[PDB]
Amino acid sequence: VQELLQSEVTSNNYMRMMRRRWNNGDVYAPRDLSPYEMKGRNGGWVEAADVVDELGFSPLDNYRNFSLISDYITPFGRIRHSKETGLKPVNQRKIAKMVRRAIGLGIHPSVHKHPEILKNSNGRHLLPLVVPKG
Amino acid sequence: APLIKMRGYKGLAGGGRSLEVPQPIPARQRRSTAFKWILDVVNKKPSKGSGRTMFAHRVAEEIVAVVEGRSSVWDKRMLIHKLGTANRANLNSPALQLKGKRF
Amino acid sequence: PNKPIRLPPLKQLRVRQANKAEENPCIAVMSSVLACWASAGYNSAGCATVENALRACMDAPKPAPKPNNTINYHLSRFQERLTQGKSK
Amino acid sequence: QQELNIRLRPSTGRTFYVSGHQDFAGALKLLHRTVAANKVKKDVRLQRFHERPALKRKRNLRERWRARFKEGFKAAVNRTFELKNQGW
Amino acid sequence: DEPYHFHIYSHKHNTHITVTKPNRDALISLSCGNLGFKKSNRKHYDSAYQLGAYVVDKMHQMNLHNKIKKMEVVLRGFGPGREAVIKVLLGNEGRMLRSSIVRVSDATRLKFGGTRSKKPRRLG
RNA sequence: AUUCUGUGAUACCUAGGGGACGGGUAAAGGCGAAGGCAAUCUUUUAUGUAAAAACUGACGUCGAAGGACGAAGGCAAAGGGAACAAAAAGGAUUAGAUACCCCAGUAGUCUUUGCAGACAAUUAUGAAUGCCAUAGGUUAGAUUUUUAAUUUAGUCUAUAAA
Ligand SMILES: [K+]
Ligand SMILES: [K+]
Ligand SMILES: [K+]
Ligand SMILES: [K+]
Ligand SMILES: [K+]
Ligand SMILES: [Mg+2]
Ligand SMILES: [Mg+2]
Ligand SMILES: [Mg+2]
Ligand SMILES: [Mg+2]
Ligand SMILES: [Mg+2]
Ligand SMILES: [Mg+2]
Ligand SMILES: [Mg+2]
Ligand SMILES: [Mg+2]
Ligand SMILES: [Mg+2]
Ligand SMILES: [Mg+2]
Ligand SMILES: [Mg+2]
Ligand SMILES: [Mg+2]
Ligand SMILES: [Mg+2]
Ligand SMILES: [Mg+2]
Ligand SMILES: [Mg+2]
Ligand SMILES: [Mg+2]
Ligand SMILES: [Mg+2]
Repeated sequence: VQELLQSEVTSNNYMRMMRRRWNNGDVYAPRDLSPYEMKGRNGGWVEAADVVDELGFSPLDNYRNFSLISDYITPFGRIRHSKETGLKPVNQRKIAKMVRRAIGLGIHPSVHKHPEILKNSNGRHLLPLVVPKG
Repeated sequence: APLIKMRGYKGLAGGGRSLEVPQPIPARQRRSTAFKWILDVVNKKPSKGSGRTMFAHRVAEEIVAVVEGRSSVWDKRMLIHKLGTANRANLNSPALQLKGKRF
Repeated sequence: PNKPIRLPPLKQLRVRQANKAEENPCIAVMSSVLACWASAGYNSAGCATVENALRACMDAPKPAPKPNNTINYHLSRFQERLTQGKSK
Repeated sequence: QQELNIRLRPSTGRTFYVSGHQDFAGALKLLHRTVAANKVKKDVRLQRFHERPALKRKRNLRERWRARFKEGFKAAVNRTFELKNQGW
Repeated sequence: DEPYHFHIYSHKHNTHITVTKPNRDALISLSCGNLGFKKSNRKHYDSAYQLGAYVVDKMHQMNLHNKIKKMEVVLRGFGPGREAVIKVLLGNEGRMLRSSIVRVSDATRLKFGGTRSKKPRRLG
């Protein structure tokens, strides 16, 4: 029966090469199945629009949201460039100042994401601990 | 026969020192280096007898010492192999990749 | 995020190395051989296989080079139409 | 945790765990990509000596233009093949 | 329970390897100079590789490949030893310890401003 | 090499104290008369920009002098002192080496109050007004059939007439 397991491996292998999610109503031509189209030359998962305008919220008024701060910093606590956020310069400055305020006020870490957010993310039982040592 | 050769780049290791980097060598270069080591050990040995077989038999005896592992050429093979392992990182040294890219 | 700029007038629009200057395919094999000698030793038996692979390199012929890439010819056709001009 | 407290330090953010679909060799590759995207190595090189404000401002202008010129050059190279494909 | 640590500090001129207990008490704190490498021979990639292999060997003698069930690898600095020692743990020497690794951390020290550094050197 | 270390260093930690500095964001980006101004909260201050109306009704521009402001270094006084670092000094390199490099290191940089007024204080381009054809970016708004165009005020790139 082991000969059936390797088939599942070969199947999922090809499924990884089909770098496209078909949806209902999507029109396709014989060209949309060739490698040039499946390769996905686009090396960037660009954002559609400025979410700050689409969600219509003032960043500075939402500085107390720990999840919102961790969303606009890298795992190392560094504010994300406008390339990753896809925001206008005006909205980028409001979200950057919203992160600096939370970190400056001392309610959010500066070199990683909030501890309570790390408790939920994968690697919960593996988080670095502090042995009392005494 | 060794498997690598040590090429040096002039003035790229520091204060006028060279950057030694190993590289592979084809068969003819491997056999040529090997047999020339054997002849180097042969010429330095003393004379034994007389006749037309002096040089021939003196070389053949060294060929046997090599197969038995008791020859001196085995040291020269391991000596050059050490330089290769001791410099395997120079293949990507900053000097070998920054010749004229620091205007 | 802004879009790519329109290049200023250049003397010539071209890429330095049109064809990818691929690396000798065996310099990677030698590194593996040099890696075993550091961990398993020189006169060991484990490295007896990698050495055979290294000896197999030089006994094989060198692949022939690919035809030149005509990218630079087409870049020179669309320079004035793609940039702000051409410097004299 | 309730019994032991988490060690909150800069290394806590630069941590990558080993799991089923990610082994030690896989966590190293992920650690290198994130350490590169965050330019940790560049900061260690820039923080080794002091650069007064004027020199830092002028160094950024030179590097920021080479980045726009390079980005605008890749757009012209690929725009040339969009036209060549059409047959122009 | 916190794992053991395998700190690997490496800079331009030397590399330090420290194996600590869960409470971060050093068990094996060695450097390239402990193997006899003198003033300038400590910066070589090869010398950092032998230090890694030496530490791994000394761990076996202490019977740590059986005592250590969870271990963390902490990297500090971008010297030659950062890659050399990794190929020891990832190679044939760390065969016994490779299975007990659960984390891979980077502890390179950066300053957000901080004290002023040396003035730039004029080598020419 | 001087130098640090068996009076236990480097490395790895725990617990306290101190001083400055300001990572990412960040851009051809912005602000001010210029000098200059980049972590954060509250408090506080004059200009400037867009669109509509309303209001005053030439109330404008330039401006010797006087006064004010004016980078870094410096003087004076009282603090601070981690780091950096003129001076002084040591170790190297060198034909010689004050030097470039290195081990260390005092003024000084920082705080408060005055003095001082010289700068590649630069756009090597005083301020202001009327006017002259386009194109491609970018910054802050406004209008719209908010897709994208149109438009006001900035800034930069490449050109026409000149
Ligand atoms: K040591
Ligand atoms: K200025
Ligand atoms: K000093
Ligand atoms: K001297
Ligand atoms: K414009
Ligand atoms: Mg004869
Ligand atoms: Mg100095
Ligand atoms: Mg010189
Ligand atoms: Mg002590
Ligand atoms: Mg402080
Ligand atoms: Mg900054
Ligand atoms: Mg203004
Ligand atoms: Mg006036
Ligand atoms: Mg006057
Ligand atoms: Mg002053
Ligand atoms: Mg002063
Ligand atoms: Mg004083
Ligand atoms: Mg000052
Ligand atoms: Mg005055
Ligand atoms: Mg000035
Ligand atoms: Mg005037
Ligand atoms: Mg500007």
